[PDB]
Amino acid sequence: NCSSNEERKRRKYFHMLYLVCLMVHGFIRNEWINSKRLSRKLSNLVPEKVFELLHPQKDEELPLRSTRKLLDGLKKCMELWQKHWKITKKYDNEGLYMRTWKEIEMSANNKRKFKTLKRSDFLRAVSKGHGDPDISVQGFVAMLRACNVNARLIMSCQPPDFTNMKIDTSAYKDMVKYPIFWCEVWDKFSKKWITVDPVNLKTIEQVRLHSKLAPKGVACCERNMLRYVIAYDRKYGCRDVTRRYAQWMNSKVRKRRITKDDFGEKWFRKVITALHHRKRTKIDDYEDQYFFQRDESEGIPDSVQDLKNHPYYVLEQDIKQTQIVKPGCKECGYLKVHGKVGKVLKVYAKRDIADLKSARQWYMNGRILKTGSRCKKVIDERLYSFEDTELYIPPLASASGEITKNTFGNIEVFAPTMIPGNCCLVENPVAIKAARFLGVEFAPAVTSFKFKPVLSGIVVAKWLREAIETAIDGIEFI
Amino acid sequence: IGLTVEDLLSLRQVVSGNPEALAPLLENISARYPQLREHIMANPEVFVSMLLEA
DNA sequence: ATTGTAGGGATGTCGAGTCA
DNA sequence: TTGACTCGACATCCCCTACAA
Repeated sequence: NCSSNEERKRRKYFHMLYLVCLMVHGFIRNEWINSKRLSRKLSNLVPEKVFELLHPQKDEELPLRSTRKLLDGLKKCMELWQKHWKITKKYDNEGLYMRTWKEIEMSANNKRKFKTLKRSDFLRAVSKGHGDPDISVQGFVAMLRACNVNARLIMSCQPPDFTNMKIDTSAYKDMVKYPIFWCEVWDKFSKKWITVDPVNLKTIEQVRLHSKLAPKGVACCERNMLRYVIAYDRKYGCRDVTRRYAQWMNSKVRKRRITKDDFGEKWFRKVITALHHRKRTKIDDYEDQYFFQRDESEGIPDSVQDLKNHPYYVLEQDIKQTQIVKPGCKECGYLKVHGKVGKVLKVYAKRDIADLKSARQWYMNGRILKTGSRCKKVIDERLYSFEDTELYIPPLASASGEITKNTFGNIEVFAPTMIPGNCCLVENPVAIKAARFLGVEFAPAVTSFKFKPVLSGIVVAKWLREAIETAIDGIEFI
Repeated sequence: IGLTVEDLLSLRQVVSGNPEALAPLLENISARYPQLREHIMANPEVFVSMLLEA
């Protein structure tokens, strides 16, 4: 029922590629939204009274009353937009909802006929009031923006699911039940971003722990699996705002994002920075503060499956053999086990768990034991904490560039630290050939093991680097 | 990276105005540029910037 | 009398199925 | 309708004989 690691690896890759494209689409669309030609037309849709409602006066005794006025404005805008958008189309096909691996594979075959959508046509559409719900909302953001309110465009990116390993992977009303696009609006009085879905759910919410927009129910999550919710702002910001809309971000959603391993996170942040064309504002901080609060109000999940590979939390039973409880800590919570009577588990904070390694294991991380170290745990093998240890500084090479080697005539380099200070690592199949030809002093580098040493190159004095590299470059003439 | 002007054209245009049609284009283009894969894994921000210069 | 060559054990992950 | 638990099949990580020229 299950596919090859090749297909797995392809699906993960295609997922990243498809995502990056989607997020770029957001960026470009949000540009088209900021259009001045559009603004000038859209402003006159909004009465001055409504405009005044959208920019209430600072109220010192009760800012709430100002927020309240802003909310009233946003509702009047949603209504007059209901009237402006006359002809509301159907998506040609599945729109930007998630597609199944099968559908993708099969999309190669039939080259479905697609009317291209140029930039003019978008503006013209928004001005006529003719388009699908995605365009409709996008226009709505244009409108608010033309009124000089700070109004983000939100996009729930649905790349194909890269956690679906399956070979065989198996109507309209259930897909459109929740939106792909919507709007946020910044309340300077209450210092929070307000959520606005003027077309699908036609509501306005100040999200605390629950959002009307986050899809619920098996049917809605088939075509909409909420993982990457991106906010684009007037100033060509790009911020991952998923945490607002995902009630369980740290358990459920983390398993389904590329961000679950560390490589993923690094990749995702690279993409957001590529897409984030402004510099940090104070609002960014008000938001990040909200997100931290949310991340601290999520808490312990209600099931064992959601505590596998949880970022903050671990069951006493999932503590690895090589971990210990940090002295004077204890459970931060308990987990009632659904489906076993009376069965209870001790839940620890991962921040209270220490990782221990044996001497060799540390050496493979380039570390040796500090003076007067005690072991923290035993198995015949004593394990030690990271603070029991110290960098390994290998002896410097001589003037002639001799490297002190081991019994097998190599030097072990499993970490940059283990390159001597006056020496460098040169990794190259012929680096050994080179050094032998120049008859300069060097030493083979063991950089890792196969299960047998992997010799990936040479460790030579830095003064000799240029020379080796020349010999490497001229290896054909040796 | 190393792409034509006909593929970067189809990709800027699909990505910008017809993302519904992403699916078949990407199947194709990724099949003509093996290195694109490892590029996207190593250097996504590059692929972005490429798609932005418009 | 010899040169050339083929032939690691635990832990984790996801899908399905059974039980409650 | 769902989750806990189990199992399957992957996947990842941490030396010499026989023989012809």
